[PDB]
Amino acid sequence: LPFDIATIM
Amino acid sequence: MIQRTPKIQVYSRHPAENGKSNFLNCYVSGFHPSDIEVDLLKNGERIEKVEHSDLSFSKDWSFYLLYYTEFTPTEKDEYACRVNHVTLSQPKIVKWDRDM
Amino acid sequence: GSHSMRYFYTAMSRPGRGEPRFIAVGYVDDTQFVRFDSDAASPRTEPRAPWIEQEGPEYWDRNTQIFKTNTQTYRESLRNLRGYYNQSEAGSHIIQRMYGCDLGPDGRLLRGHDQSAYDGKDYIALNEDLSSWTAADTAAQITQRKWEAARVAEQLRAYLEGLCVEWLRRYLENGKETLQRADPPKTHVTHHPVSDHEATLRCWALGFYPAEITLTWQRDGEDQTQDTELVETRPAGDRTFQKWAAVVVPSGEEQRYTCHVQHEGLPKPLTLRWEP
Repeated sequence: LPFDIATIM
Repeated sequence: MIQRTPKIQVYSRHPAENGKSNFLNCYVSGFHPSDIEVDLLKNGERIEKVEHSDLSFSKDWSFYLLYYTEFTPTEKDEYACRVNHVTLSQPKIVKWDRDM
Repeated sequence: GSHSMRYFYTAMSRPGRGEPRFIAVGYVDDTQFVRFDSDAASPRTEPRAPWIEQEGPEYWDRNTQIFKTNTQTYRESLRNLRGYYNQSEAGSHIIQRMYGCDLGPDGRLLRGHDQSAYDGKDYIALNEDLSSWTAADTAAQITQRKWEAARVAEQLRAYLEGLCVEWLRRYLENGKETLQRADPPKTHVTHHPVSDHEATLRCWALGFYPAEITLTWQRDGEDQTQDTELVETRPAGDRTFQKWAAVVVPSGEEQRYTCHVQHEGLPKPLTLRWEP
């Protein structure tokens, strides 16, 4: 299962 | 920008036996950036319905892809892989050698 | 014994050719099990190994939502990094990310990983402590401040030590027949004359899984590292891998050469020689 938090760089 | 030329290997899935169905593989790896054009050739002609793996990369960030098709090797038919990449002036053709 | 799960993300800009493409692939060891491609006719998370197919609709929808959100965040990240490097709007650029967990033979977490690159160069990576970042340059320091303000490291640590290990153990159980089965290499030595006085001895290893293997040539019991031509391990296309190692030997001196093979699937390591 992938990590669920996507954070803009 | 730092660009890496592809390594190319052309080989069969199973040991080659003339007249017996097998899979012809063209493995391209160690390249960057990811865009690449790969064709499998039979007597210099592009084969249709060639499939390929999903884009992935190695621990050093370089990309790799497997292109493959069903083929029946013979003594006379010549097989090859034609690759073009931003790092290449012209497409590179690598012949299938059943001892490699 | 030892197992790992990794996700590999590639986000690629292509000015004048539409919006950036985002592709995510998931692996357990050397087996891919999922894909997501923002360029697909209908972008959705797709199964790529039979043991993942049993996952319910909620699993597939959860993955798809995560990867759709990443498709949008990576589009902003590509715009940001272009700016951090004072790059022109003309060039195509790539962000890559690889993350996941490693388990020991006991099934316990050995270590976690999270690394990102820009145009194939290390950009930002989570340290082994799962608490701090290693930023490659002043551009990556901006990302680092952003990631610290969002508490990324704390959230990633909870994932790497929690859900990552849990799901990896679930996949290992569901795919135990393949994932926990090591296929030994089928080996042989071929001989190819190159001159009147020299011949190539090629040591082959075929049909093995996982990809990790050691193939070496020794002459009178000493390693021939500099003299060995070693091809990159290559996929057969049926889950297995292939490799060969070759040495150019003086004719008549063949029996002084031995090929050594180490792989997890083998009851005991192999010692081979050319059998005329």
